[PDB]
Amino acid sequence: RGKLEDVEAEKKLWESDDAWELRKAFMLAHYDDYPKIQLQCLSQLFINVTLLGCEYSQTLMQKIRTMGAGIAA
Amino acid sequence: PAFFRWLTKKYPATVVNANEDRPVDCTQPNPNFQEFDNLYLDMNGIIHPCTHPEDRPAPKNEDEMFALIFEYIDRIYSIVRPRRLLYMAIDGVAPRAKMNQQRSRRFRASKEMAEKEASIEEQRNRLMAEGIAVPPEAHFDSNCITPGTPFMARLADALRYYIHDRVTNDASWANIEIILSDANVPGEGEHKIMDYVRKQRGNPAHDPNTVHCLCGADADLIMLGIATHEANFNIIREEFVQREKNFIFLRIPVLREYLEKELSMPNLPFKFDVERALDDWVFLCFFVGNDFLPHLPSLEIREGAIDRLIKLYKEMVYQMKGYLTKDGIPELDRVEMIMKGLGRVEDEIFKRRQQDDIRLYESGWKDRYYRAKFDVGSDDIEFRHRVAWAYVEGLCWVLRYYYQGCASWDWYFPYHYAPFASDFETVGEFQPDFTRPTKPFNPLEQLMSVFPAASKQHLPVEWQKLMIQDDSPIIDLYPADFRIDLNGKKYAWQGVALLPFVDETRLLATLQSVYPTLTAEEKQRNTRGPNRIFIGRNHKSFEFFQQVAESKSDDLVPLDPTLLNGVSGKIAYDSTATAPGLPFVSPVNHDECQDLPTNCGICVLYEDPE
Repeated sequence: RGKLEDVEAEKKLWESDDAWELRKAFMLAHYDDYPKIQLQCLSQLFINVTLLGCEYSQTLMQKIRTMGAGIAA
Repeated sequence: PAFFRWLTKKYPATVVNANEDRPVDCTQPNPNFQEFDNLYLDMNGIIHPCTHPEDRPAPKNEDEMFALIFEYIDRIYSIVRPRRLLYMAIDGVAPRAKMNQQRSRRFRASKEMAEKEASIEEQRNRLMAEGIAVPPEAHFDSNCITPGTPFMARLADALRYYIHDRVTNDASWANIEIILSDANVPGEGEHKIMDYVRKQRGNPAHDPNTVHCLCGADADLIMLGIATHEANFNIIREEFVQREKNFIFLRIPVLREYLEKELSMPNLPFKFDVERALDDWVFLCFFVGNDFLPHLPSLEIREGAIDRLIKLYKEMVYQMKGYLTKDGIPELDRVEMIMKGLGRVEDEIFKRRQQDDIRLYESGWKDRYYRAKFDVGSDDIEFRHRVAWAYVEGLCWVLRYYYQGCASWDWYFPYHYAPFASDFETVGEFQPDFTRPTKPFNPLEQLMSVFPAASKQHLPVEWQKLMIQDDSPIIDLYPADFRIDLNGKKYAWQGVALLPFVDETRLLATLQSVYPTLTAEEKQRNTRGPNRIFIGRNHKSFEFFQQVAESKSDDLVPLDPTLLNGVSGKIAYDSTATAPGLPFVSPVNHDECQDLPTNCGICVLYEDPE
């Protein structure tokens, strides 16, 4: 167990290597702030918006903008 | 009609027009080119036109829609005049492979229904500023045509009334069997039909000369007909382009003779099996296109992709000394052999396609494509093989679906784009593994994995919250909008819907907290249900059924196939059936759907022969 091995077990084998690093970094930046399942949701929400271009609620967009800020550093 | 226009032009004799009465007495000899024993209906193809027709004005209410469906079945039946069996197959919960493509469709439709009304509102406001008067929730959601919804449950009840009414009142129904496979019986209608035929074929009592007729517009039905291996198999469908409603029969026996000449090969290294070359042809057709994978960029039906594979296939044959498939399992070293060959010619196809962003036609196309569509580049060819291997696994799953029944309820292709044929090198070492046991989803779980939030009416109230509110731990699965990649194609519906794949595990996890809030009715819609078989009071197996119906027992009784022209199976008491001699009040409030004063049909549960 650990935070690094926990995040690594969230990878899906079909996930691109570049797309995984973006998901990895989001999960790592907020790991200590949300329970396991909510981080999964929020992390998927993040890469759905930045990578796939999906739109969510007015409110969730402002949350994922804030959370996602800086995870290309 | 991409595949049909190809087939019809290439083998024109396989198409034969239907004669139709324009007060019809169906007991009379069929005015068509032959008599028919079994009629199979892929119901989803009738329901969609009858509830939201895009060319006529839509029906007023649900009662009008149910009446039209009744009318439409009556119409097909009076044409085909099945003398033995009428099989009505509704879509149950599909395997995962289909669900992703069903999700794409319902998400896409709700987008269009919203764009419809956004343009309606735009026209109104345009007129109001020009100076034209304009007229002033009660819309039909074509997504409700999905297993688990209230609507599907209500259609199933209308079809029961329909079957009892016609089997009691219609003289031609007097000696036929009727099977009804509603949305609580898992499997797509066509595969339920496929499987009914297959399990019948496998029983010694089956009449190998039964005359089959399958009604539906999907092109797959041509291959289904081949794969049944049934001697006299036929499709009935509406004319592609016609001034009025006109039906045609696709005659599989005729296509067989055509294909028998197409697929003959001189100097074959191992015994020529016509039945086995047809099976390879079927596989090759699914290679070009099928419901569960994206089409390889180098294969388009309009570009003669099928003719090309045949020429490529015929070449393989003189190399590996055996057929491309055995009983639904493709030989993967031989797949790789055809893939390497198609890969040598991919570049030519793109350049030839050019004379007519990503540049498939100019050098370096493969790396831009893998950068554009997957965001990987040149370095990573482990990834290129990963999609290619995921892709062949798919083809194994498809061929196994038709020839032997579903191999995995959980398998799916987890990419939005297909690889190129040049990526399928090394695929020969892949060994498919579908031995993990899988069961279909429960209807409501599939609603959750196939609906957008726009169609949340159809779910239990506590479950709807999970689709819309921000605190929901699956709110990510229900985006309000999504981007559609045109992918070179012209129209938005030929493109790729960039929707996130459903986290099966996280969905079922979230639903645990809300499962106990289901009503009895909701728990009911969420249950795997049975098939039902019906006969009328004159049927020579009526008393047989009556014993089983009166036994009030759940043991499955083997049918006497002697009273059914060789139909095998097991039947059992249906506690919900309306008994002979009692009234059957119509669930469809319409002039054409009168109450039944005395039902003369018996209904029991049916199970295909093991």
